[PDB]
Amino acid sequence: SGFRKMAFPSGKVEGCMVQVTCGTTTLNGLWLDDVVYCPRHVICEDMLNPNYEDLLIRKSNHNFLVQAGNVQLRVIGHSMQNCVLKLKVDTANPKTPKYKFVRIQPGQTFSVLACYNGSPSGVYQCAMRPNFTIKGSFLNGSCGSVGFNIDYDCVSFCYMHHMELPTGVHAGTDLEGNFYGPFVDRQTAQAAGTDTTITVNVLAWLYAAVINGDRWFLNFTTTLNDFNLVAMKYNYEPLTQDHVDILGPLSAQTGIAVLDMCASLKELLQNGMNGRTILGSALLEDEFTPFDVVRQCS
Amino acid sequence: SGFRKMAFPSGKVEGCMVQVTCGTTTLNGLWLDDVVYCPRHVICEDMLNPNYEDLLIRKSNHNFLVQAGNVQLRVIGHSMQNCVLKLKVDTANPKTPKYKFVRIQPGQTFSVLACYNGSPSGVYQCAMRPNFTIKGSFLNGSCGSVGFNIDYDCVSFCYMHHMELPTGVHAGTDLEGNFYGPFVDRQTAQAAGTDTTITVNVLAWLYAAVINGDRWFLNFTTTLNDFNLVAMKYNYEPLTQDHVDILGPLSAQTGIAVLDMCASLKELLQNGMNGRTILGSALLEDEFTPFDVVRQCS
Ligand SMILES: Cc1scnc1COc1cc(Cl)cc(-c2cc(-c3c[nH]c(=O)[nH]c3=O)cn(-c3cccnc3)c2=O)c1
Ligand SMILES: Cc1scnc1COc1cc(Cl)cc(-c2cc(-c3c[nH]c(=O)[nH]c3=O)cn(-c3cccnc3)c2=O)c1
Repeated sequence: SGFRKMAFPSGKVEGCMVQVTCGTTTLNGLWLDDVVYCPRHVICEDMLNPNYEDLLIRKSNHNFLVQAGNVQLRVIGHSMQNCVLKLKVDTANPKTPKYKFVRIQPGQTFSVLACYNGSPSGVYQCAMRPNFTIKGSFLNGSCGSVGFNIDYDCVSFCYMHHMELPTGVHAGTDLEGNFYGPFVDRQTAQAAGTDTTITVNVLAWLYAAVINGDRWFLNFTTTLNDFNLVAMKYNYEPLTQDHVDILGPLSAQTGIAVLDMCASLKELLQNGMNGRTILGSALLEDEFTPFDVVRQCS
Repeated sequence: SGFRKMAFPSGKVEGCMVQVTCGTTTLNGLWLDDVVYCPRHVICEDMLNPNYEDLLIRKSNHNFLVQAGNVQLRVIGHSMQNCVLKLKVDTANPKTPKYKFVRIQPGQTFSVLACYNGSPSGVYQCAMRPNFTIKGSFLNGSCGSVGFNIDYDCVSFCYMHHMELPTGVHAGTDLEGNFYGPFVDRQTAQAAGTDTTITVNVLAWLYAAVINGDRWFLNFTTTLNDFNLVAMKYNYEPLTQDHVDILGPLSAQTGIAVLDMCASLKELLQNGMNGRTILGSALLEDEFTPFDVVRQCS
């Protein structure tokens, strides 16, 4: 019983964080096999309008200092892929877990291991927003921290932190260096664009609430089309038959039809929560996927 | 920028979780040096009214099966301390971190590594409630999961999970086996007693909100005594000069006097939040200590 924002155990990722220093810039890197991955702005004052190609040409292998705890790595190769720097080192990380690199979809969640100077300081869960930002918790020095999921023994790396926008939300790349969203690694104004609420995740959280005994919001039914009208009015993502199918296991376990749950959600959107709480929250929570609910309620 | 419920990196504790089996009961244990710690109800059907002394007498060392991943440990000793069982094994955990056993005070926070069958499944932060329960996230099989803090390289173990009460909140012990609160390890009705809100933690979170740009709730001043009148009316812990002194660093960094912040809090208690949010929450959050705020805002 109980429902919490739960991160994955971070041990397997803790073993791969290192510090990367270039000139006087220092940030975090990810050491997997014999490759270290970090944001290419480690090579930047220059960040206002950088020519990354030109700046990397002034660099040689020995200009990159890589420290794994108290262990110094020997950099024997370096290349740029999209917005990540890849540093070939002479040693394979003995702590390399089984892993993959994944580009997650908006709405999916992942655990963030926040790191400074190559040392982990905290773990927390968050979601890729529909507008490809994340609402993280990061201070200067946190660049190169990574987000991940764990399936059995395999770590799926999906996020490397690059930037805090002036609005205070965060932007980064997948581990091949492609930004999520329209962002570029330059210190210049950048619009994120309208965000929306992750509808399928809010429904999954209503199912979690029912599983936990919070039932007051159950009431009617609706149509996929009728609901999507109300979704649009309150800046919720449109619900698709694909989303309905993903909620099937929770619908089967609770006995509540998905469109019945949509009808509950519609009444909460149209009438507010009335000072009451659901799973300890006075707002509709959208950062639990259907998988997160099943994991934590299974 | 940003503020999140952040757990400690769990790696150092992941290395100490094992599975403990007795008869057909299986739960989690904590392997530190050559000792494994687990809830004594592993030796219990019997849980309605157990004579733990009598039940442990029927047991011998070889009745306790201890599995560390795929490694079997040899149990060479066993004893009961308060409500924990201590199993002497033949091998010292090579992964034992530097550690201590601590009994935390109500209001303090810790990270919980939720585990099943000796395998970690998730990490999250929570607080010891004033009434010595915790509002965790635990399913059957989670007993023996532990809560901890980390200071530099030292793990301070403060909590081992034993019980879910019928109200759905959770009860457990320190690592010497003394329950927090009035609870006993028996499946019989048990009152937790009135809880209250952790006042000093709510203030610390208001300072975090100011540090992050959420300033709308700043307004007046008050007296320690006047505020405590309002604290009592809304079931908040009384504020002491000790609490004021602990908030000093945040008061100094923000330039906001503690009693000025108390006056803001008083107006939020007396008028509600008016549909607005603070750090993304529509309720006053009390599970961040002043230390948690400084760590995450430093
Ligand atoms: C988009 C707009 S518009 C006006 N301004 C911006 C922000 O523009 C950028 C662009 C780039 Cl390319 C990088 C950065 C950035 C760099 C570092 C950094 C630099 N050096 C270093 O040694 N270590 C580091 O960590 C840290 N953080 C940072 C701070 C707080 C939270 N999260 C990240 C950053 O945002 C910002
Ligand atoms: C106080 C009152 S009044 C009416 N009822 C209660 C609850 O009474 C107790 C007493 C004791 Cl001594 C123990 C328990 C308990 C045991 C186990 C358990 C048992 N076996 C095993 O092999 N593995 C396990 O995990 C698990 N969970 C549990 C479940 C969900 C979340 N968290 C914990 C438990 O609560 C309950």
